[PDB]
Amino acid sequence: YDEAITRYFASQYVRAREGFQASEAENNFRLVSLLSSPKEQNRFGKWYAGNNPESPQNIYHNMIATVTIKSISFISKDLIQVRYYKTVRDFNEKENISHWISILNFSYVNAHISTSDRLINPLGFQVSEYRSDPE
Amino acid sequence: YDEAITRYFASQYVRAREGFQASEAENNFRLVSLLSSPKEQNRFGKWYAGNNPESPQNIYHNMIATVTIKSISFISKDLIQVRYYKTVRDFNEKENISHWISILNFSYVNAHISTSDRLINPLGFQVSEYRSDPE
Repeated sequence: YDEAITRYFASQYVRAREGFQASEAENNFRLVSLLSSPKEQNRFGKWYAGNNPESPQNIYHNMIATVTIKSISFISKDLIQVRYYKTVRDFNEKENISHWISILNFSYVNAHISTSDRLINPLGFQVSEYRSDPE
Repeated sequence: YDEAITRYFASQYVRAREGFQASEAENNFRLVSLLSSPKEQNRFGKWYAGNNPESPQNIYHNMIATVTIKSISFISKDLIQVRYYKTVRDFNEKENISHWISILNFSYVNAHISTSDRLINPLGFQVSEYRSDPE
């Protein structure tokens, strides 16, 4: 497929995985899950679990964390680098900005997707490996 | 382009235009604007304006309005029908569900889109005419 559409989905994936807002948690969780390989769905879920203090649910509890994409680059046929910053805002007036870099192992799979799951993952974008580190 | 990607964007457009949540207003407004022809951007803006009591800002002030897509159908090469329901929830515990049908006149345009506007409208999806009516 096009590079623009792959960038489109890599951006989305990183925003949904690394951002957080209570109102959008169920949608973001489901978006990330649908764009993840079964093995990756599982790591993501253990990480997002409410009992993990490093879950976005917890570290951004009562906060809003927005991801701004800086750049997206292909290191390889199936390897994307996404540089971004998180802007985090509390119940008060206080912004902390921090910079991060994510690596996605990805591909597209012709599989079965229900008519409605295709309104989220129309092309079978699948992230098989993922990592986020600060800069 | 694919039907799945066109459905993908028609769904998105209708969710962003007909839904409402304060936290996501700026993003939704910008998404709808970017996927609209200049003439349609303008009608949408006069409609969304804070002084219009029929703006989503006002009719769903302090509420959350979520769009669930029922179906998407092509009536023609450039004419989509999107049937959906709005579920509206107040500060209390009270849900009103209502059913609606939207008509989109659409196309794709090879134009200039900045690298970052392409993380929202990667393919130049443009809605030239639009209307939403109850069922």
